[PDB]
Amino acid sequence: CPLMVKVLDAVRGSPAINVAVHVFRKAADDTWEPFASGKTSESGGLHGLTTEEEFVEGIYKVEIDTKSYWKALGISPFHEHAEVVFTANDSGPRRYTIAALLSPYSYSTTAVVTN
Amino acid sequence: CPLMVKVLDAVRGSPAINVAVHVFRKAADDTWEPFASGKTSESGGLHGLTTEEEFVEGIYKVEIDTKSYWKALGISPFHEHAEVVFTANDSGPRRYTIAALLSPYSYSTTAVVTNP
Amino acid sequence: CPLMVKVLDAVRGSPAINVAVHVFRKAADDTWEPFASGKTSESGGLHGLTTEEEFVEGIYKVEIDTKSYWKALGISPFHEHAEVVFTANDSGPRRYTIAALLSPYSYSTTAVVTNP
Amino acid sequence: CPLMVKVLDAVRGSPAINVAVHVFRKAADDTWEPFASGKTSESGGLHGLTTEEEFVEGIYKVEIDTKSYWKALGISPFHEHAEVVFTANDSGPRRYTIAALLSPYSYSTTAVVTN
Repeated sequence: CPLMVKVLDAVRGSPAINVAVHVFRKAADDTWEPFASGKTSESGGLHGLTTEEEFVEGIYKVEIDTKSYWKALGISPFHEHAEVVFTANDSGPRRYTIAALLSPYSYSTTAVVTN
Repeated sequence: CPLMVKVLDAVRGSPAINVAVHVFRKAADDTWEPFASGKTSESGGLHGLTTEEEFVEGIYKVEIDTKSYWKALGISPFHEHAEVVFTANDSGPRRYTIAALLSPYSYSTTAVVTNP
Repeated sequence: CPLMVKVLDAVRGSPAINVAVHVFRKAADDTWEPFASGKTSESGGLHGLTTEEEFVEGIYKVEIDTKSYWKALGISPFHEHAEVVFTANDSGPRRYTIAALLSPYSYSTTAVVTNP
Repeated sequence: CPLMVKVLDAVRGSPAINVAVHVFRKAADDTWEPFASGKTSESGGLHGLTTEEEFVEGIYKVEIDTKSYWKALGISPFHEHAEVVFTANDSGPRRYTIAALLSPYSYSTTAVVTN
């Protein structure tokens, strides 16, 4: 698992469950091509997005559909989605976790890149 | 001043100065049209992006050039940029401040929205 | 103004108004002596805590009353308060702004430090 | 494991390893009594702090010794330590994770409370 995503809810202090996540890779013409997607699990995680084979160096965008998450809970959100855009570089450690902490009018995101 | 951006640096404990910021508005054809841009001042603030007249209803993307910022300071960053995407003004004009706190492998952003 | 505090609310997208803040200074006997306190204004800011004269070298604890804030707004919070502990002025006077962003089960804080 | 602590480094995008963590419980006289402590592991985690038996309702303070962490890495920090102070309440879910994300002049902390 070269790429994993973890999403938490700062209002309830819980995983953010069943949140849609779409990953895209930047194509030669600068457009964003779909690459992987899924919904977070009961633990706020999303595994099995890719394989080492498909996960080549490039620029990637992770879009987390936070607006749908909050609206379904009856809480008015500010963002359309949260976005994380980064270059994957084979020079550093192998595994990337993209963690996001959601509030209705804020979010934070960190990357943990380990071997 | 209906859209402002404030950017802080969590490594140095300072405003993030001379950070490029681009704002785009989603067009009828789902492409991202340029809308406004500028650079943060010595206080980490960016005013003057737009006017109540120009800042119509719409989906806007504020993209903060975090990677150039960290590279200028000599520090290896993870993200290409930090993006904040939101629907604006759909119940009338509001004033938006978008604040972001930057670290090399993390950032946060928040919005403060007031009704004029 | 050598110590200021700014507090934002990440649920409402607004400044956090009327938030109580207490500052303590560590005493020679390792107890926390009261130093200054006040409440955030309509802009989420708190000025006037102290003066360059009174703000001597020392270890300070800034405690922001997040629990009362969330309880007033009708929202169940996790923390008792948010605490920021730091050595101040040990190479001469500096100006400190302590910014905090509040959610019911999370908060962040950052310092901006400038040399006068 | 009723209480776990997870610490990440926002400068390197990695777990914050070998960081000292001390937990205290507020005593009847308002003083802080030691309760548990340890150092984070290679994964930035710290398990086995307490048992359900000792972890009763009360007010707890988690102090994470961030100044020692940064100074050893040659990076000048602002805080003495990061502190998380909260009441444990048996009314909600059982397990508490206290997560902290460290930068030299900032930190964020969240709690994930699950069953």
